[PDB]
Amino acid sequence: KLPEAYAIFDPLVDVLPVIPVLFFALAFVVQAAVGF
Amino acid sequence: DQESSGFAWWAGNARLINLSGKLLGAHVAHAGLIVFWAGAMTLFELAHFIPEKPMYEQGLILIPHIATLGWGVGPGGEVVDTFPFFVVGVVHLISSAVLGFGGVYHAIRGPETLEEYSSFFGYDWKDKNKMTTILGFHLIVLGIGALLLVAKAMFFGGLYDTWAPGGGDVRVITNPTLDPRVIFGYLLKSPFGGEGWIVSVNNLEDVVGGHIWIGLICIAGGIWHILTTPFGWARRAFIWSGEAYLSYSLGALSMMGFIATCFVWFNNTVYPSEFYGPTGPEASQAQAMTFLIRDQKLGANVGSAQGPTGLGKYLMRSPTGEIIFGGETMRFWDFRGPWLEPLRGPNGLDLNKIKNDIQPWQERRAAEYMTHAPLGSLNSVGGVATEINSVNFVSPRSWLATSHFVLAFFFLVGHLWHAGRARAAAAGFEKGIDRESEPVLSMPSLD
Amino acid sequence: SANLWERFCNWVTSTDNRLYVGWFGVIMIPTLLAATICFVIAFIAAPPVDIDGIREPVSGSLLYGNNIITGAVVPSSNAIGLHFYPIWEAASLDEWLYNGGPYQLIIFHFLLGASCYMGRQWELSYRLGMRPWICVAYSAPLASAFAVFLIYPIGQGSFSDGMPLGISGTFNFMIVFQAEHNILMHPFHQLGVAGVFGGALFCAMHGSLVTSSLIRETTETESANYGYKFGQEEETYNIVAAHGYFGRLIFQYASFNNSRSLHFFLAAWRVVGVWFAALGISTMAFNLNGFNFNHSVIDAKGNVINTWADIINRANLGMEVMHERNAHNFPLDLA
Amino acid sequence: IAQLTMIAMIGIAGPMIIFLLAVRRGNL
Amino acid sequence: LFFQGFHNWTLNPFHMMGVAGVLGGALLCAIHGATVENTLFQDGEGASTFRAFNPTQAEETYSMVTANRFWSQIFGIAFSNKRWLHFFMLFVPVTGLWMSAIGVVGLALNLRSYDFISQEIRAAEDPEFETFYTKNLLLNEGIRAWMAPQDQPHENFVFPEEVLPRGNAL
Amino acid sequence: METLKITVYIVVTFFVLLFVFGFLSGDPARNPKRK
Amino acid sequence: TLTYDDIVGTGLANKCPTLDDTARGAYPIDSSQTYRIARLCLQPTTFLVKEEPKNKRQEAEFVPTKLVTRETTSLDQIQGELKVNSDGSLTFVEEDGIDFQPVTVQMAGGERIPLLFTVKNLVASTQPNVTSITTSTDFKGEFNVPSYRTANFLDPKGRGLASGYDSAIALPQAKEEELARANVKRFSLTKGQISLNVAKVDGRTGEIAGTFESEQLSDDDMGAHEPHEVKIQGVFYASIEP
Amino acid sequence: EELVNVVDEKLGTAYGEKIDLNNTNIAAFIQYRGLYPTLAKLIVKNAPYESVEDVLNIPGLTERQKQILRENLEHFTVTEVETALVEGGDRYNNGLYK
Ligand SMILES: CCCCCCCCCCCCCCCCCC(=O)OC[C@H](CO[C@@H]1O[C@H](CO[C@H]2O[C@H](CO)[C@H](O)[C@H](O)[C@H]2O)[C@H](O)[C@H](O)[C@H]1O)OC(=O)CCCCCCCCCCCCCCCCC
Ligand code: CLA
Ligand code: CLA
Ligand code: CLA
Ligand code: CLA
Ligand code: CLA
Ligand code: CLA
Ligand code: CLA
Ligand SMILES: CC1=C(/C=C/C(C)=C\C=C/C(C)=C/C=C/C=C(C)/C=C/C=C(C)/C=C/C2=C(C)CCCC2(C)C)C(C)(C)CCC1
Ligand SMILES: CC1=C(\C=C/C(C)=C\C=C/C(C)=C/C=C/C=C(C)/C=C/C=C(C)/C=C/C2=C(C)CCCC2(C)C)C(C)(C)CCC1
Ligand SMILES: [Fe+2]
Repeated sequence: KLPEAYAIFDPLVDVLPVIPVLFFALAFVVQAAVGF
Repeated sequence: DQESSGFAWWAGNARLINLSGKLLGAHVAHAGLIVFWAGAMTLFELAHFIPEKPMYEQGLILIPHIATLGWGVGPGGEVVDTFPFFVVGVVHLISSAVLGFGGVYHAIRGPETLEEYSSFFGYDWKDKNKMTTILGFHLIVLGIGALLLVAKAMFFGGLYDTWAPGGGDVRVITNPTLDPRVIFGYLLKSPFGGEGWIVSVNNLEDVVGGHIWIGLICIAGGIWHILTTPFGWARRAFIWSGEAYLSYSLGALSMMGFIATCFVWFNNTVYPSEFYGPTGPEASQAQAMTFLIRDQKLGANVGSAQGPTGLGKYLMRSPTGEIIFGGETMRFWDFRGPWLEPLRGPNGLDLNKIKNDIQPWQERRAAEYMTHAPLGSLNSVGGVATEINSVNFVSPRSWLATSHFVLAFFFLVGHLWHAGRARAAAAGFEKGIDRESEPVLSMPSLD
Repeated sequence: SANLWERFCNWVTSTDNRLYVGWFGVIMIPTLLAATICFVIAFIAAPPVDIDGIREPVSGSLLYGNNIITGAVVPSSNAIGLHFYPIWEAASLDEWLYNGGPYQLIIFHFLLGASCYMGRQWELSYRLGMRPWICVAYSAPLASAFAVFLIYPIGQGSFSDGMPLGISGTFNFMIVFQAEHNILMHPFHQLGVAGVFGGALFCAMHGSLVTSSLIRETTETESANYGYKFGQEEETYNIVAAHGYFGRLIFQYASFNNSRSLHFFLAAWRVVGVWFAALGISTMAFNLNGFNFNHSVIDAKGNVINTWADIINRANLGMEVMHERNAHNFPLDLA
Repeated sequence: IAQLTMIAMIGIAGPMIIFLLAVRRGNL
Repeated sequence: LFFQGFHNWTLNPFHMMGVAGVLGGALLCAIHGATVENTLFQDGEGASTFRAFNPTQAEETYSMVTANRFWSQIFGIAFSNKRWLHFFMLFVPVTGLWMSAIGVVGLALNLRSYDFISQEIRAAEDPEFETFYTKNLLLNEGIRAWMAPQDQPHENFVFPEEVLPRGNAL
Repeated sequence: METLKITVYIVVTFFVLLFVFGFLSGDPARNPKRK
Repeated sequence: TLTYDDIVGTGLANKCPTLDDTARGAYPIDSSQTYRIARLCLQPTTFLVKEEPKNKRQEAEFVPTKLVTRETTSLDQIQGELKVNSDGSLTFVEEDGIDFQPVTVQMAGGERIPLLFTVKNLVASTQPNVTSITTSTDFKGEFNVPSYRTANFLDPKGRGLASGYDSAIALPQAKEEELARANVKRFSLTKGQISLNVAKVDGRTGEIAGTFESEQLSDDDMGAHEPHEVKIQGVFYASIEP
Repeated sequence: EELVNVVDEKLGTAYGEKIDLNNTNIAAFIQYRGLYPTLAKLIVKNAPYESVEDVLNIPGLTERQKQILRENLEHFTVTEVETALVEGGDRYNNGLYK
């Protein structure tokens, strides 16, 4: 429940928090592409 | 810095401890996730927050803090402005971009070496002054808002005070605390049950009142170090190395986090319970209160009721303060909250009061806290260890206090491994033990 | 001499004293010396203790009727809980005795000096000049002992519920816990029993291989173990012929040639799981108990289908109910 | 309802930078 | 639980060595592993002592000397030798396990260590004397009464509201 | 018995003070090659 | 004038109210006034356990004992109508209040003797022809002493009175009889008998303080041991109002 | 000279079959049309009755209440007050919860 005019975005608001984590994740993807 | 002439991949960030950091930007880089996280979760929180449902009943870790500052609450712990909360996360979130937008840069396209661009204060750890002066900035920096809060406390709206006359309610801190005995006195206060040196804090007058004292005290330090070079017993004592600096510094968190975990579990003042759950002890005291009433209301004398053990069910006696609720509940006769203080007395809980001046607004708050107790499974099924799946609720205090300990713990593990490896450069055996010049293979055999 | 302390200063840090005693030393050394002394006696001869919130004295001294297993020096009473009950706060010596004040002494003391040993665990790695990610291994241990004596207490509010110093005591602290925390169903303890079991398996693995590729130096009459001298320059085992075997025995690549890595794996596994565990207790310390799936599996009509965890929980109630009969003067074991 | 599809894109936003970097060059 | 509750295994010598070995061994493992790592000769260059090791030939990677002279002073004792160290590690567990396997063999024929007469005999009189043993043993007695009915379904146990053992309160 | 209360402190203080004054005199020295 | 946050910790709430040396001024009792007591408090200091005399029959003794459970001893908040019956004597009938503090003193030997210091169902009266309460006046009357433990209560090994395992249990084919003492848990009921002499009285306040001496029994322990006799001494405050 | 459990024995009187006005826990009062809540507070309070009827003559009982009791009189009984059953104000909270 965000202000009425934002109704459209509950979907994203929903995900935004996962991102932080996502970074430690990516950090690996790159390290892998760069053969350690 | 590539592989060779560096560490392995898991010790990645070590090659950034070489020369002058290519990026401050790393630190800033995330100095964003941290602020962005408020931006997401805060949005996410309100994104799920209903105004009726007790704030702590709706996994609200983030939101309760805004409330505790006087925002969007007022009379009782009721939320009137869904707006203010939304505001703060929206801002931070967006605010994070700039923080990340820059850290993200400083790390790839800027001076891969600010040791050279130096000039502006600049870079190099051993440089004993660039460091005294730097922290120096961040010292004026903190104390800065110590006042920021004092303002919110004294000039912008006030804070939430459960003790506050009427009842929990947004109030403005008029008269903070002068007397240094008090504000400082806490440090010298007992560490154990009865008086925690930091934790024990009845009102805001001493909080905001104390913060003031810290803003200036802390600013006086930035102003200080910024101007001078550390003395010779200092240099003599502590190893100076970029790492070693993290080493110390890191073990200030460890300690501090415990100081949090140990704080969020115990105080009703700075953690109102109308936003967090009722504090552990409060609970097993709340139960007491509810049943002292149930029977007294059922027609029992209460005060003079000999209990199963030999002590007495509803009322018991403690060694120093004479009177408190009795059960196993005793452990918490130190608990203090507005919902039970009216029914207090000189000698302790008053029989005359408890018997007739015990009002209704209490039986119902008392029952909420009896139920809503800091007890739940990761599963998140709030209740005794062995409860049926149905009512679920995990106290903000549970998560808060728990986490920080595991982290703060782990950090202490850090303070070690970073001191262990750093105290090592000090002689150079950190890389290993030299196969032809080891202190031990050339020493007087113990026997 | 310019100052006589000068010698005190090198002695404490005597890199050659039969038994090193660092600066931590100077605190450890006695903190445990007092801690132990109180203990050894409390066991041998100490009165009962009201432990639980009541006045039901629990005896735990050999001279008061304890087998070495039943033995245990009991905790402080729910009367004190967290307040500091030092020997002077108590009126009659016997008060401290009854209200179970030895505990705090013993606990607080070792639980302290212990850590200094942790420090002096590394102080020798500095005076000796050796990498020191060693003292940390010791953490996991000390963490737990700290967890079972200092966190959990602050967690439930009373030293009352802190693993009572004694054999059968632990068993108690345990069975109770399961009941109030379903610890056994806790993701942490798992990762705990994980490593412990592992380390105990690796401890036999790495010990197995070495002795299995030991090398030549003996007769059959001689003790094969004799083939080695302290201060050897080259290791006694034939690592190549070891990995060359173990590697082969299922997969070849799930094996270690990197002795530095292997000996390392041994370190971290036990030491990491144990941590989680130490945290497990410390986690449920503030009531974030293990999982709970009671009635979580049901059919159409709603008729409930018992999960194999419902038994766990059944046997759990049997525990909940009994523990500490008399005090519990209310419906909910909120502590 | 939709929540899921929109999460998808952001999640594959990061490995895509790695890809767009593989093809072009730099980083190393 | 079921054992604790019915066999009261927890209090069975044999099982004890069972944890004396697993537990005792784990330490032995975690320690030799780390004790080794630290007494490692810097024989590589930089921040990667993990590569600096020679897969090829004999060269004591961990000074056995920087060893003993360490614990000898920190714990009072020195694992002087590696054939025995790296062996005694084989023993610790394997042994305890057996002591476990024996112990349980007991439980097979219900031969269990619940007993402890010396106590229980004096448990009769002196209704006021209490050790943890008993205090514990009681937990067990609850574990029975409550689970047996559902754990052992084929017995169609039936325990009326009353028969169930409980303290005053819950 | 207020006596004990103090008898201990000193014994405690003394040590805590001997602790700090030992580490205070800086230990960057007292290792291999006094560095 | 003292707040709980001001008195908590002193271990004072266990010691009760004094009357300064402006006493001896008798309280004007009417006979035309109803009169009731407000928080009658008995703070104690001297616990003496009549020594189970050895078989020999020469004057049984009253040894002194050491207090164990710190401060959990005193009792007050006792209230009850103060009757003014014929011959002008006052009888105080307690209706309720905190009066059953459980204490355990350590005997001469190592014995832990526990009693239930209490002045419950109390009916105390004083001398006749008294229109004023003064250092003269005094109060004597009866008690009612249940037992240390309630009805429920499980002695280790599960036994109990109104619950509890019911038997030898741990020992199945053991010799049934001779454990009667332990199994069937009888529950005691006995008389107390205090004595109250005033020493400091205020005329207007209705306040009056003085020494008291209760002689009661100890812990029956369901059946275990024959209780030990106990005498209790200490000062007592007790405000009187109309 | 044969000592015996008191509750167990009084469970053998009519106490075990019906509701004992002078002893029985106040909890067994709900099991009948409108008795628990208040009437009980008065039933339980109010001296111990020598006769099962002296219930009806309780100070201030209401013209309706009076009725109820009469109606339910069927299930009430009495036996000597039982020291072990009444002490400890157990009658208000026996220690028995669901
Ligand atoms: C006296 C000498 C003792 C010698 C001991 C030496 C041993 C060496 C130290 C190592 C560990 C022991 C030290 C104890 C510190 C733990 C704190 C503690 O036990 O004291 C308990 C107190 C609790 O305070 C509570 O305070 C309460 C007051 O609140 C109540 O009243 C308040 C107002 O008064 C409010 O109204 C509030 O709502 C209400 O709840 C009550 O008085 C309670 O009785 C009282 O317990 O905590 C506090 O304030 C103190 C907070 C300190 C920070 C600690 C962080 C967490 C601890 C981690 C330990 C680190 C060690 C780890 C090593 C292993 C690996 C890491
Ligand atoms: C207080 C903040 C803090 C800071 C700024 C640092 C900073 C640093 N630490 Mg460190 N540390 C800390 C706290 C901190 N630490 C604490 C509290 C501990 C106790 C455990 C440690 C223990 C520790 C060790 C043992 C080491 C470091 C090292 C380092 C350096 C290497 C950088 C790094 O590790 O990135 C790289 C990040 C990683 C490698 C994370 C990945 C970890 C791998 C092994 C597991 C991957 C996780 C995986 C399961 C995730 C699942 C994803 C799934 C989708 C598959 C760096 C200077 C290294 C060093 O030598 O520096 C001098 C090093 O060896 N630290
Ligand atoms: C967790 C936070 C964090 C931060 C701030 C850093 C930062 C850094 N690491 Mg590093 N690292 C981390 C975690 C982190 N690391 C972990 C968990 C591991 C274990 C795998 C490592 C392992 C590791 C190794 C082996 C090395 C580093 C190196 C570095 C440095 C080089 C950066 C670079 O070359 O990127 C290059 C960037 C790319 C190739 C593409 C990534 C695109 C990013 C930068 C943009 C993403 C922004 C976001 C998605 C959208 C925002 C856009 C904005 C405009 C709004 C830099 C200081 C190097 C070093 O030694 O520095 C001197 C190095 O060799 N790290
Ligand atoms: C300060 C750290 C912290 C704390 C105390 C909490 C606490 C909470 N979060 Mg949360 N959260 C955090 C950081 C934190 N969060 C971050 C950084 C994110 C962004 C990814 C989120 C995103 C998030 C979402 C979407 C939701 C929550 C929710 C919650 C609540 C219930 C979650 C739960 O019961 O599952 C328990 C979870 C676990 C037990 C995870 C298991 C841990 C494993 C992976 C190992 C961890 C080891 C390591 C030492 C711990 C890592 C620390 C943590 C930051 C990951 C609880 C109050 C829920 C809620 O209350 O809704 C309003 C919810 O829906 N959080
Ligand atoms: C958070 C702490 C922090 C610190 C200590 C620094 C420090 C620094 N940054 Mg920087 N930066 C940060 C955060 C930080 N940044 C963040 C969050 C971003 C996101 C954009 C950036 C983006 C950034 C860029 C693009 C550049 C720097 C640069 C620098 C260096 C130039 C110093 C200077 O003279 O600027 C002094 C700046 C001020 C006193 C601020 C003046 C504000 C007004 C009066 C004018 C500023 C322009 C306008 C307001 C908006 C800025 C536009 C932008 C192009 C600058 C200096 C080392 C420069 C560099 O390359 O260093 C080697 C550089 O080109 N930063
Ligand atoms: C924020 C982080 C930070 C960091 C890393 C530092 C770091 C430092 N500061 Mg510093 N400082 C800070 C913030 C910081 N400061 C702030 C916010 C202020 C505001 C004033 C100051 C004000 C300040 C001053 C005035 C001084 C320092 C000094 C120092 C240096 C020596 C400190 C020392 O080793 O103490 C070690 C001290 C001890 C171990 C004390 C041990 C003795 C005990 C027994 C005291 C006795 C207790 C007594 C009885 C009272 C209570 C005792 C107990 C019961 C609680 C060191 C580089 C010194 C320096 O040389 O230059 C500034 C110095 O003179 N700082
Ligand atoms: C990445 C994981 C993670 C997450 C999601 C959080 C989340 C949180 N932490 Mg936290 N923390 C963490 C890791 C994390 N922490 C670690 C590794 C430590 C070191 C052991 C701490 C130590 C810590 C303390 C001491 C406190 C928190 C608090 C909080 C809460 C308020 C945030 C805050 O203080 O805003 C901005 C700052 C404040 C609102 C109060 C500032 C406290 C003063 C300034 C002392 C210094 C602040 C602290 C040291 C800086 C850490 C800020 C945090 C964002 C990392 C929030 C739920 C606060 C809390 O308990 O809830 C209100 C709190 O007092 N944390
Ligand atoms: C130098 C070492 C280092 C590295 C490699 C990282 C890496 C990262 N940090 Mg981070 N951080 C660090 C130090 C570091 N940080 C320090 C000193 C602080 C001061 C508070 C922070 C504060 C911080 C915040 C506020 C946030 C991050 C976040 C992140 C990213 C997501 C992980 C996270 O939860 O972070 C937070 C804290 C940690 C990640 C500490 C450990 C958490 C991970 C390691 C647990 C999961 C893997 C772990 C449990 C593996 C278990 C071991 C296995 C063998 C069993 C990730 C890139 C963002 C994030 O995604 O958080 C949800 C984020 O919001 N960090
Ligand atoms: C939408 C949006 C956004 C964006 C962002 C971002 C930037 C995100 C991200 C992202 C990301 C970037 C995430 C993540 C990551 C990563 C990944 C996706 C990864 C991966 C994966 C995986 C699965 C992996 C795996 C693996 C393995 C197999 C093992 C180890 C190694 C590795 C890791 C490789 C934000 C939020 C800002 C907000 C605004 C809008
Ligand atoms: C880890 C790291 C990295 C990267 C990065 C980092 C670290 C950081 C950061 C940072 C960042 C990355 C940041 C940021 C950002 C940004 C953001 C986060 C944003 C935003 C915005 C938003 C999100 C929004 C949204 C919205 C709006 C606009 C308003 C309304 C609501 C909405 C939602 C619509 C890498 C991997 C490369 C490596 C190195 C280090
Ligand atoms: Fe080995």
